[PDB]
Amino acid sequence: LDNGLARTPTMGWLHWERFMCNLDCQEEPDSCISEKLFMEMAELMVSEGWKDAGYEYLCIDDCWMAPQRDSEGRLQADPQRFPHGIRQLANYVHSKGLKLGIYADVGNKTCAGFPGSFGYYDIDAQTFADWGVDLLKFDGCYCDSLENLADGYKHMSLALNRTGRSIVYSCEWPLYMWPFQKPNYTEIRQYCNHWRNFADIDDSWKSIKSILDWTSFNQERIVDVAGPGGWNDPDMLVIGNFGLSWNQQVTQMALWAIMAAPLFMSNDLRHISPQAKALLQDKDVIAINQDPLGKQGYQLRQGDNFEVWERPLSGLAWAVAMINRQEIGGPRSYTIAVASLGKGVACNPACFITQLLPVKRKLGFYEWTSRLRSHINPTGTVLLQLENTM
Amino acid sequence: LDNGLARTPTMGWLHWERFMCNLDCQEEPDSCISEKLFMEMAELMVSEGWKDAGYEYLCIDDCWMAPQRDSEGRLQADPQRFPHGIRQLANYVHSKGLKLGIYADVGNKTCAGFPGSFGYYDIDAQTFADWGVDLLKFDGCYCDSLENLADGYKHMSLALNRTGRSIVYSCEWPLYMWPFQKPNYTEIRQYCNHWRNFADIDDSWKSIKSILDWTSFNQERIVDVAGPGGWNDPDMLVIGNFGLSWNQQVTQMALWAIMAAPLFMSNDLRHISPQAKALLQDKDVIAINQDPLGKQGYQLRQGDNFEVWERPLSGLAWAVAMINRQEIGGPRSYTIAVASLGKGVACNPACFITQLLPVKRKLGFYEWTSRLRSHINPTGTVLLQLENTMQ
Ligand SMILES: *[C@@H]1O[C@H](CO[C@@H]2O[C@@H](C)[C@@H](O)[C@@H](O)[C@@H]2O)[C@@H](O[C@@H]2O[C@H](CO)[C@@H](O[C@@H]3O[C@H](CO[C@H]4O[C@H](CO)[C@@H](O)[C@H](O)[C@@H]4O)[C@@H](O)[C@H](O[C@H]4O[C@H](CO)[C@@H](O)[C@H](O)[C@@H]4O)[C@@H]3O)[C@H](O)[C@H]2NC(C)=O)[C@H](O)[C@H]1NC(C)=O
Ligand SMILES: *[C@@H]1O[C@H](CO)[C@@H](O[C@@H]2O[C@H](CO)[C@@H](O[C@@H]3O[C@H](CO[C@H]4O[C@H](CO)[C@@H](O)[C@H](O)[C@@H]4O)[C@@H](O)[C@H](O[C@H]4O[C@H](CO)[C@@H](O)[C@H](O)[C@@H]4O)[C@@H]3O)[C@H](O)[C@H]2NC(C)=O)[C@H](O)[C@H]1NC(C)=O
Ligand SMILES: *[C@@H]1O[C@H](CO)[C@@H](O[C@@H]2O[C@H](CO)[C@@H](O[C@@H]3O[C@H](CO)[C@@H](O)[C@H](O[C@H]4O[C@H](CO)[C@@H](O)[C@H](O)[C@@H]4O)[C@@H]3O)[C@H](O)[C@H]2NC(C)=O)[C@H](O)[C@H]1NC(C)=O
Ligand SMILES: *[C@@H]1O[C@H](CO)[C@@H](O[C@@H]2O[C@H](CO)[C@@H](O)[C@H](O)[C@H]2NC(C)=O)[C@H](O)[C@H]1NC(C)=O
Ligand SMILES: *[C@@H]1O[C@H](CO)[C@@H](O[C@@H]2O[C@H](CO)[C@@H](O)[C@H](O)[C@H]2NC(C)=O)[C@H](O)[C@H]1NC(C)=O
Ligand SMILES: *[C@@H]1O[C@H](CO)[C@@H](O)[C@H](O)[C@H]1NC(C)=O
Repeated sequence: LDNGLARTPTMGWLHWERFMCNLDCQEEPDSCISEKLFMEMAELMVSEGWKDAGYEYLCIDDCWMAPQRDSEGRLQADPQRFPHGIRQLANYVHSKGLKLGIYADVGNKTCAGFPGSFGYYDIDAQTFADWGVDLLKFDGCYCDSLENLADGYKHMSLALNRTGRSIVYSCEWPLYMWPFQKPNYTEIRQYCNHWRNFADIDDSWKSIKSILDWTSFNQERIVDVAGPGGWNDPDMLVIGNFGLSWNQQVTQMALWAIMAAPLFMSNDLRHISPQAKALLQDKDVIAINQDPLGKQGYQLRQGDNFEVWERPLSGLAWAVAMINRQEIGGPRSYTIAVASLGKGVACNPACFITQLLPVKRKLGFYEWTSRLRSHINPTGTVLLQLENTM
Repeated sequence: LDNGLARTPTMGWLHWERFMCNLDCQEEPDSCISEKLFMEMAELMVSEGWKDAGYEYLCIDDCWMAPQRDSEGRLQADPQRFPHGIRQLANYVHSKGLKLGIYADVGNKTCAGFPGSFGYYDIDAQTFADWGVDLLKFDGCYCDSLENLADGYKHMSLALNRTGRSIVYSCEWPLYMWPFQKPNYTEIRQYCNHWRNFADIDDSWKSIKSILDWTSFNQERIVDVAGPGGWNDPDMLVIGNFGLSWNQQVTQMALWAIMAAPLFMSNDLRHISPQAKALLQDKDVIAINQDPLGKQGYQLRQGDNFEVWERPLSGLAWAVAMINRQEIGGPRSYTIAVASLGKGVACNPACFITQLLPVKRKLGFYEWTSRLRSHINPTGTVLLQLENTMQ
């Protein structure tokens, strides 16, 4: 969606994975989804410098709305959990330098059941716009056919541009056309800032493995249409939670970087490890994901419970990922042909590789002939940045 | 196996999971299985107080032997990787206050391929005994039928006791009778200090889940025959490695404690996290696993992605585990009937519960009536210790 937005992958926070749809504010006020929750996370994003690092979007997922439209027919924030209403919330958020994102839905209901947006797109768009929203995650649950679907998506898209307000549009469009017919990604790109491809994500290594495995076994259709304006969105960064290990979390960050993926955390920034905050704010890595160019990386090598991913950056520089899929044993060692890496380019004839994950080290120079060897921790990853002597 | 050994679960170290069968001492030496490696690991077990915490057995798994028997017909440590034969190593190990454990095999070959022990049990036993071994992990790969198998196990058992040397006998016997007939566990208990049940283990949460789930859905046959002399062995503690998250590692330790399981680490005590060393050496937990009584815990409750496990200890005290199987979301909260927990016992009249994992806290006193409530992290666990009093 060429609306001059997301000219780099989007970076923010989304409550879904960490908080799902929690409403028992009686016995669980702190996990309970309420303007108080977001009101807090927002303060923090500024506090421990999340804004400073790159995350700027505070987005609300499903379960923020009240049972049904108002007299006028518009949507409404739950009376009890969102008394002051989005506008005022957006205001605060803005007051603190951030941008507010909201959840919607093309069908008759959100996946949560709350009101849909069928035959409301227009009304809704103006409402969000009016409210002062900055991003809309348009979910796709509940709708007859692709007819109603595909059109709902394209429609709402136009609606928004219409309102005049600059709103990042996150579609879940593809995810739903599967499995009925591969979607015409080029088209979808003309209506969305970024879209979902594979299912949702659990705070589990399995879930991450699968996402990579699927995205990998499909770069053909997706890896291409990626670029400024529209990106492929795997799903939130579940780093900071509990299901992942050290070598597992780095993998996710490292690889989300390689896939020029939207960086959306989903954890509790109130109680998050320092070791993890470190990773998530790693200037060097955020920098690779935020590469101005906008060329989505991809999987280069397979075999030997080893995966080699690479992404071309700006200025004859490339970023390479080394994932070790061997669930057991110790840290193995992989060695390849420096030459045949950056599509022949980077390292031709001078490369200056510097480990950037898990330890930001400074490896020497590498000639076209040179061979690169690095040990990789189980379920771990090694992120490198190659520079050409030019 | 009533040989006066393992009157409490065995605690030690086994290279398998962490080092598997590494032999390229040319381009991967630190992973390379050599007398050099163990020598180091042994020094450390004393250094960072692993001995002090409870681990006392330094055991060598498969791939320690040389291609084939010597002239005499005895086994022999690989010439290159184990120059000083074994014995001396045993001596260095014995020096550091530790005990040496070795890998063998009932069939014609070890799962690695190296020499077996078929029609050698006797010779081999005397050899190990002579070498100064303290524990034998008898693996069961390569053998015609249960005939050769079941007898190989029972035989070697006697052989060892014969040698006169006090040797812990770890059998992988059951793991092999399936697919044929559930093992006569009571019989196996008459020949082993502890045995393997379910398959091997990966540095993965999946692998741990499965072991628990398989074990859970089987306590009927195993949970019982467990006690001093013989225990059910799930497999090495993969804590300290990389496949497990924090909340995930506690689960493993907490639950190995509940299953009066042999505690055998399999990690590199050289580059191991402090946060992890802490857990593994937790005096309080090691204490529960090492409970003198010897009553294996079990799974008590199921449903709605929550598991409640409990184990009776000594002195009207029980240990309870709270696993949250929900792979996603945030930390949920579980609440139960204090009364209906320690089989009704613990908490009659009073109970003094103290969280011991993941944070060793001190919860107040609980009456039989009382209700206990605790939040649990995804794939995590909460280990509690209930004491019976009457304040
Ligand atoms: C370790 O490997 C050993 C070798 O086994 C494999 O197969 C052989 C053919 C080679 O290729 C070898 O390289 C392979 O590794 C294996 O040794 C074998 O042990 C079995 C069981 O003891 C023997 O089978 C029996 O053979 C007899 C014939 O002679 C035997 O009996 C006499 C009298 O007791 C002994 O003095 C001999 O040493 C032999 O042991 C058969 O009679 C009998 O079969 C029955 O059914 C047949 C077929 O219908 C009838 O013809 C017979 O009358 C019987 O009623 C058994 O099959 C086998 O001979 C022996 N092989 C060798 C080379 O010694 C050993 O068991 C393996 N150990 C483990 C744990 O796997
Ligand atoms: C409704 O839909 C219409 C149709 O798409 C939108 O119209 C677009 O409006 C945006 C608003 O900014 C226009 O964006 C501008 O595009 C220029 C074209 O450059 C592009 O291509 C070059 C060459 O490859 C790239 O180098 C460059 O990155 C762009 O991808 C840009 O040059 C403009 O520059 C921006 O960045 C520079 C540098 O920092 C700044 O100096 C500028 O101020 C600016 O921020 C800018 O991106 C776009 O051209 C319009 N498209 C069309 C087809 O007309 C409406 O915006 C939309 N309405 C709403 C409310 O969203
Ligand atoms: C080969 O097998 C034989 C028989 O299976 C085995 O002999 C057994 O040795 C154990 C080891 O002590 C005996 O069990 C003990 O029995 C005594 C009284 O019978 C108990 O008091 C023991 O517990 C207490 O006493 C111990 C001894 O000092 C203390 O260390 C401990 O703290 C307790 O206070 C324990 O139950 C068992 O009775 C014999 N069995 C027979 C039939 O004699 C022998 O050890 C094996 N040989 C080798 C070389 O392993
Ligand atoms: C996906 O949709 C796009 C948008 O229409 C298709 O590309 C257009 O194809 C028509 C031919 O009917 C051309 O006249 C347009 O110029 C094309 N648009 C662009 C932006 O190139 C595209 O062909 C569709 N993909 C598939 C596989 O059908
Ligand atoms: C498992 O093995 C045990 C013993 O090895 C069997 O129990 C024996 O049963 C006979 C029957 O009267 C008794 O006289 C013996 O005293 C028992 N032995 C022992 C050690 O208790 C048992 O039957 C076997 N189980 C099965 C299912 O076959
Ligand atoms: C919503 O439900 C109604 C009631 O059956 C149906 O007629 C309508 O087509 C549905 N809308 C979509 C987009 O599926």
